[PDB]
Amino acid sequence: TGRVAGKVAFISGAARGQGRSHAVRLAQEGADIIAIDICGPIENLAYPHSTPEDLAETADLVKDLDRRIVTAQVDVRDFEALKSAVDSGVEQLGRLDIIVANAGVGTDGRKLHKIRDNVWQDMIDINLTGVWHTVKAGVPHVLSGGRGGSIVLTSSVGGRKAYPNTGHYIAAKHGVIGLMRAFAVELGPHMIRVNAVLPTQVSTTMVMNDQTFRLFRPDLENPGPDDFAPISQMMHTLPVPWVDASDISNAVLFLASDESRYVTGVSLPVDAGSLLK
Amino acid sequence: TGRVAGKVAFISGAARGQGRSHAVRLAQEGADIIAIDICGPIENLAYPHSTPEDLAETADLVKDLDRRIVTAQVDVRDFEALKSAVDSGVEQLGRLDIIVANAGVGTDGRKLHKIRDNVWQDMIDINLTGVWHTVKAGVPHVLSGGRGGSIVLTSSVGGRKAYPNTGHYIAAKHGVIGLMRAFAVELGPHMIRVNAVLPTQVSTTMVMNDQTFRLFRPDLENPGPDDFAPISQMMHTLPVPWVDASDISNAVLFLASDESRYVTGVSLPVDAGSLLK
Amino acid sequence: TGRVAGKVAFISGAARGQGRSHAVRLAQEGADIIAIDICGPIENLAYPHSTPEDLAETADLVKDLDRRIVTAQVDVRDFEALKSAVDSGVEQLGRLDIIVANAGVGTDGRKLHKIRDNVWQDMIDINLTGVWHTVKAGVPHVLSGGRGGSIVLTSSVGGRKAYPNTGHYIAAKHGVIGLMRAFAVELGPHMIRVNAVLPTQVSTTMVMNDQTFRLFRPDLENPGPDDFAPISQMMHTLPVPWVDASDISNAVLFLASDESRYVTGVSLPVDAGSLLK
Amino acid sequence: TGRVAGKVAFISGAARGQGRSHAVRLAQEGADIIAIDICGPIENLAYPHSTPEDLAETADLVKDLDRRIVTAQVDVRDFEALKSAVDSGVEQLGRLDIIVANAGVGTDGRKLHKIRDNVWQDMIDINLTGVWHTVKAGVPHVLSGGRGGSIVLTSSVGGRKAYPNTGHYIAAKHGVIGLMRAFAVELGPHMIRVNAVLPTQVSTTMVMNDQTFRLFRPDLENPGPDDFAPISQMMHTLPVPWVDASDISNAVLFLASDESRYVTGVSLPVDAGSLLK
Ligand SMILES: NC(=O)c1ccc[n+]([C@@H]2O[C@H](COP(=O)([O-])OP(=O)(O)OC[C@H]3O[C@@H](n4cnc5c(N)ncnc54)[C@H](O)[C@@H]3O)[C@@H](O)[C@H]2O)c1
Ligand SMILES: NC(=O)c1ccc[n+]([C@@H]2O[C@H](COP(=O)([O-])OP(=O)(O)OC[C@H]3O[C@@H](n4cnc5c(N)ncnc54)[C@H](O)[C@@H]3O)[C@@H](O)[C@H]2O)c1
Ligand SMILES: NC(=O)c1ccc[n+]([C@@H]2O[C@H](COP(=O)([O-])OP(=O)(O)OC[C@H]3O[C@@H](n4cnc5c(N)ncnc54)[C@H](O)[C@@H]3O)[C@@H](O)[C@H]2O)c1
Ligand SMILES: NC(=O)c1ccc[n+]([C@@H]2O[C@H](COP(=O)([O-])OP(=O)(O)OC[C@H]3O[C@@H](n4cnc5c(N)ncnc54)[C@H](O)[C@@H]3O)[C@@H](O)[C@H]2O)c1
Repeated sequence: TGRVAGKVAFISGAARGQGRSHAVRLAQEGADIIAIDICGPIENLAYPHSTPEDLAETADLVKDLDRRIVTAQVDVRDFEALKSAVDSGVEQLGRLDIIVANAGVGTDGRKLHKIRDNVWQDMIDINLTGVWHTVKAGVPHVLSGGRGGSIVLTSSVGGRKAYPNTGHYIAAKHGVIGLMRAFAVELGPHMIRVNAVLPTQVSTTMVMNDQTFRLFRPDLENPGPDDFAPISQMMHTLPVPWVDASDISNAVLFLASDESRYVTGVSLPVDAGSLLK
Repeated sequence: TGRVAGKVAFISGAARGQGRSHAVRLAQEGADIIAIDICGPIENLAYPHSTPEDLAETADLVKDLDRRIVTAQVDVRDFEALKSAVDSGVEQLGRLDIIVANAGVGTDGRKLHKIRDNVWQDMIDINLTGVWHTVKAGVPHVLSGGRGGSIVLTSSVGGRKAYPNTGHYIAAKHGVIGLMRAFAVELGPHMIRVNAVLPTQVSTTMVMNDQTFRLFRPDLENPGPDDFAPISQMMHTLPVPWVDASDISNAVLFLASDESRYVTGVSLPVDAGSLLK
Repeated sequence: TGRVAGKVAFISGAARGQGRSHAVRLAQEGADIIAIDICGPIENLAYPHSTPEDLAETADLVKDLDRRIVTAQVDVRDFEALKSAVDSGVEQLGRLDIIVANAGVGTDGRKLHKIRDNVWQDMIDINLTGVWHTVKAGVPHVLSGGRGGSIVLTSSVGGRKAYPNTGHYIAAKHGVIGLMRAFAVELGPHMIRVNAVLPTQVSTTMVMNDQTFRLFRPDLENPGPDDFAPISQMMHTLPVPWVDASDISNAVLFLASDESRYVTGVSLPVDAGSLLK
Repeated sequence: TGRVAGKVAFISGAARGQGRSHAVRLAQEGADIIAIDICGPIENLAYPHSTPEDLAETADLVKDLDRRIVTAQVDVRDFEALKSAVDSGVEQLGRLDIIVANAGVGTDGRKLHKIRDNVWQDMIDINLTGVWHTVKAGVPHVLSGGRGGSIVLTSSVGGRKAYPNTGHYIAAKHGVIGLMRAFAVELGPHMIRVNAVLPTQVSTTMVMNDQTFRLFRPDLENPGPDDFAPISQMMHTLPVPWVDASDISNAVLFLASDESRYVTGVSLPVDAGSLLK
């Protein structure tokens, strides 16, 4: 009945936001879940970090749908710990079909020639190398199951075009597109699809925070979401200021399900027409 | 509980193949249908043409789903007849929400500097100008309904890259991407999404014919589908020789439904990884 | 000594503007020229048309460089007359190495679903089919010379993205990109390169006219180039309001010369960063 | 009368190969040179590393052209040493106008989920982070000169599509496209252009080595260049097996000179039609 009935999905960054939304949506449609998140502070994070209670709440939501979920608190930069958590989760759930490499950060925001080395490096470590780590940890289990699979990497509008003062994020998200194409070419012969979703602004903590509001409305002292919306909406072709996590989850579900069985190598924007500008 | 419950979809080329599949798939998900097709011969067509009986069979399939359907025999090259058919269908069904500009041909197959003027022109007339005519005829009804909507143009892998001896088709299908982007920019402010699907080989009459087998297997005497499949599969990253009409319809359904409410301006390949080459 | 010494170049639209500039620039660098232009009125042209005296002035400029030039007044929509003029010019100059498909128009400017059929059709005939006609007329002579060659098609920023109210031009210029890729794939095995140049606004008659000024500054009564410049400059990443014909000619020269001997299939924007938006 | 008369160009990886060719080609056209190279071994390098004598030979070639050159042995991974070298070169030559971020490696060659963590990281360090370091070190001098300038990043065909067993290289080279676009957007307002060149196989040490021949011809015992060439040529639309360093330098010269004064944000393939496939 469900669009991914009988499948198992591994989701990074599942404590909250889009990753929690992917976990719930795929569980609604029949999938059991391996959910990991760092659940702690991140250097120079421009907004509140996630907590262990966040990930436990994702787990309760999935359990409420009478689906199984394995959670682990792990940093995608630690490959050996990430591999260990994935291995244990697949040992419990019995298979791995879907990988959603969703964990990521937004930090800092300077001119690209002024970004500091460690701020550049943390961005590359999480948003590019951490994506590679995530796919690398899960893919041996998709291969050994021998049933094909579907892998979704979260890039960004910033993986195809640049906005000022985000250049380390831009470079990482472009590199995610290259990871999607490389994995797609290499895993295609095993009927494993690899695609990317490219969101515009999404109404998560990564956007709905004081730092982001102030960068978009420097004219203001205490800018709020109402003041940020008109600027953000000017980036879009549809008259909306941002999309929701459920919009990204619906794209991930399409890509994860048999309804896209022959779709691979695709950059799918969920961007309200940002990339038409 | 259908994914396009309460909607009306206008579909060109609906007598058979992908267009028939789109009408049946959207009807399964709750939409009433306006279905048009030339139902008649086309100059230099490399395979059997459609019949009035084909479109009557599409109507029977949609009515078996307890949905309403208006059909019409009309050539997308004849804008006034097309507009009159769409106006009458909308008067009968009460609204228009979805347009799928699917009608098209494959003809001929020569070096681009050797294609005859009228063969080039018929291809541009049907596969590029006919698509514009189709959207132009439908969009006043979507606009006047005031509920937004979703428009899907059928391009091709050949809308993004070229294969030898199909250059008039390549040119037209690239133009269709242009139409998608222009319509998306102009109609976005009215919450009307415009996207394109880009199929690889699909198991329809346009591909499954003797002229195609020979354009792919000159070495053979009377090549059939089994001799064509290895060649067609070499164009793909996934090990399949072609996709099915239902694969295109699943992509069209995604783009037509509220699950893609903020997806616009997108070229969505359904191509088994062709564009990764 | 010259960067295209000993070569012959066929240039459409050479009466004025970019095409005249290509003729002079290639002649400066050693090439003899076949120059054609309609040299007369065009339906619904939004600015002054070219004259026979324009083309004679291009000829004098080329002759002043002690280069040979053949001119003909011919419409690129008339393939038989265009082929006849090209055949005669190659019979005189002895070879054909370079083709620049530069002739084009800007007309009208309505919402895409309101553009009239004949206005759409004239746009397609000149800017898409006329480009095909141009390449088709010249390419048998490049092939028969057996020395390779280089073919440049003038597309536009509008061949990769859409601006409102130009959708027939957008569709045609996208189709030019498809022509470039199709010809590139088919002619590559004969060492014939095929590329496109994609200009932003260029300071020619096609942009520097009252209609264009008024469309960009509706707030004004008599808007001039000084009022148009700030709006046009907002489309660019570099702080300039437009590029010059010589900027396009320098790109065409690079592509025409042995310095790009292995460059083929490329869309080269000369766009002040428009496509970064 | 040189095409970059009076300019200063800073070039990374200038000891040999394309970087040496860029220094010599820009010097031929009138530029003074700041040339840096590690001139030393690199972990897991699949071919001979460069030497201090290589870079001294680049200096001799540039001085034979009666141009000035400052050389330095520095690793692009070490930003402070890199910045110190560039600061000293600019103090000696008086200005900086052109930056060519050319230094890079090819290493290893495994399935992407089997590449070891440190092999991945060295590739990201050199081919992505090293490029950022190179532009970051040079651009304050271009900015403070107040004359605009031109920056060229060396990506690859692998910056736009993937080949099997090179996924860490693919990811890094895609990131380099991101860097080009971000730098172009941020530096455009200062009339500083930023573009990328995308080579196919080039006849340098990075390709002409025994490990590459075997990664292309497993069937052979000791494959040489003649057994590699047919395979490499099948990746191309033009019938050549590779391009030469001089072909890349001609593209770099175009992008560095005033003949491309309004070209920015462009990915310029020099690829014999690879990206047409
Ligand atoms: N939010 C946007 O506007 C936007 C736009 C483009 C792309 N994205 C991408 O969407 C994805 C999800 O972000 P979101 O909007 O859900 O934000 P979020 O901050 O609400 O969620 C991201 C989650 O990733 C986790 N995470 C971050 N670094 C991690 C690490 N090193 N190891 C493990 N877990 C880690 C975080 O703790 C957090 O729970 C990210 O890749 C982000 O770059 C977001
Ligand atoms: N079949 C493929 O491999 C392939 C690949 C890429 C794109 N496509 C595109 O998919 C779309 C559907 O084709 P299909 O595979 O269903 O083939 P098909 O020939 O079975 O269906 C196309 C339908 O379009 C109708 N049609 C053609 N010209 C018409 C006109 N002038 N006016 C009205 N109706 C007209 C035909 O009568 C036919 O019923 C077309 O745009 C085609 O170019 C197909
Ligand atoms: N000017 C711009 O801002 C801009 C932007 C993008 C693309 N372009 C393209 O640049 C090319 C040259 O335009 P321009 O800026 O030199 O303008 P222009 O009007 O000064 O020159 C174009 C020339 O093409 C000739 N021509 C037009 N239709 C013809 C036909 N049917 N047969 C023969 N000759 C014909 C015209 O008579 C004219 O002499 C065109 O393809 C145009 O679309 C221009
Ligand atoms: N050769 C090809 O086929 C090919 C294809 C695509 C891209 N490229 C790119 O072209 C560029 C030049 O490579 P090439 O073909 O001249 O090869 P090469 O190995 O002859 O030259 C590259 C030079 O970069 C220098 N270098 C490497 N790492 C460095 C570091 N950390 N710090 C300083 N210098 C360093 C090397 O010492 C060497 O002198 C590279 O970016 C490469 O990735 C080459």
